[PDB]
Amino acid sequence: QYQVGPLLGSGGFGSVYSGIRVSDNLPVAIKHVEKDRISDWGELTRVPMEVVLLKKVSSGFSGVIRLLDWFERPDSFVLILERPEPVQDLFDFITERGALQEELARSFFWQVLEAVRHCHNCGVLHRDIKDENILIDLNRGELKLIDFGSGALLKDTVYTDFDGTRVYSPPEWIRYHRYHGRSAAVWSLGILLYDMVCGDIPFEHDEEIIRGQVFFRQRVSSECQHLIRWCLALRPSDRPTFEEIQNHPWMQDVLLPQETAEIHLH
Ligand SMILES: O=C1N/C(=N/c2ccccc2Cl)S/C1=C\c1ccc(O)c([N+](=O)[O-])c1
Repeated sequence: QYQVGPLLGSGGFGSVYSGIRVSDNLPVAIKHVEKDRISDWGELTRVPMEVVLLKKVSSGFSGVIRLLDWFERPDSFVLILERPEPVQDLFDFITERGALQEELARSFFWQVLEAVRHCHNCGVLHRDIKDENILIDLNRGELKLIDFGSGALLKDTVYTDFDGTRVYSPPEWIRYHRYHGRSAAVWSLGILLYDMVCGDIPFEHDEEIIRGQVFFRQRVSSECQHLIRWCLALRPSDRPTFEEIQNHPWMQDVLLPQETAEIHLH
């Protein structure tokens, strides 16, 4: 069914390879996850939650990665995922190009917000929003959310489990090992937006996160700084909602994805 290509990445959430669907030469990604590292299971048969979550967000909307198929092996699960070509993740993009212009960051952040709003609307919490988990369709200027391997079903009660990225985690998790989905998601969005406009994350140590003092190492507008400091409110209830973020003055007059490519990506 699939012609396997080179390894696109390896880590805690498995190994991911480049692939070709022999049927129509469709570009795909082949993700392998060891069953022994899957703590969360669900159904709709017994599959990892990642498969469950991915099928809930599966749609015609292109802000979230698409699950094409999956397979069960004796000791692993194999995910066949959408693969844009060419593509580059936000981490490598910022790593090679540095801090993004606010016009480009606005377009990107907007697309991320629309994707996470989609997940939440579908009952899914991603729980690992970051530059590494965002793909860029370089031709269409469209962003895609990837890696749902640390995500859970969205709920209104407290989460006592977390296995996402620590430097993107909120101060309520660091201290109390407790967080609520939406507020915690907004925090990671604040970390992400800072990362976009400054070229790196604001906090590296637990002590910095608890304190939540944001220092700008780059020239950033007052409105962007405001939105960032707002998302990074210590008290979760002082954090904006997704509506309040997208009605923020800095989020005004966003570029269409195709405009974003012709100006910034070509
Ligand atoms: O849903 C997903 N979870 C992922 N996790 C990983 C992320 C980094 C390294 C290894 C793994 Cl398994 S990758 C992934 C989807 C992708 C789909 C297409 C694609 O080109 C890529 N990519 O380039 O890494 C990734």
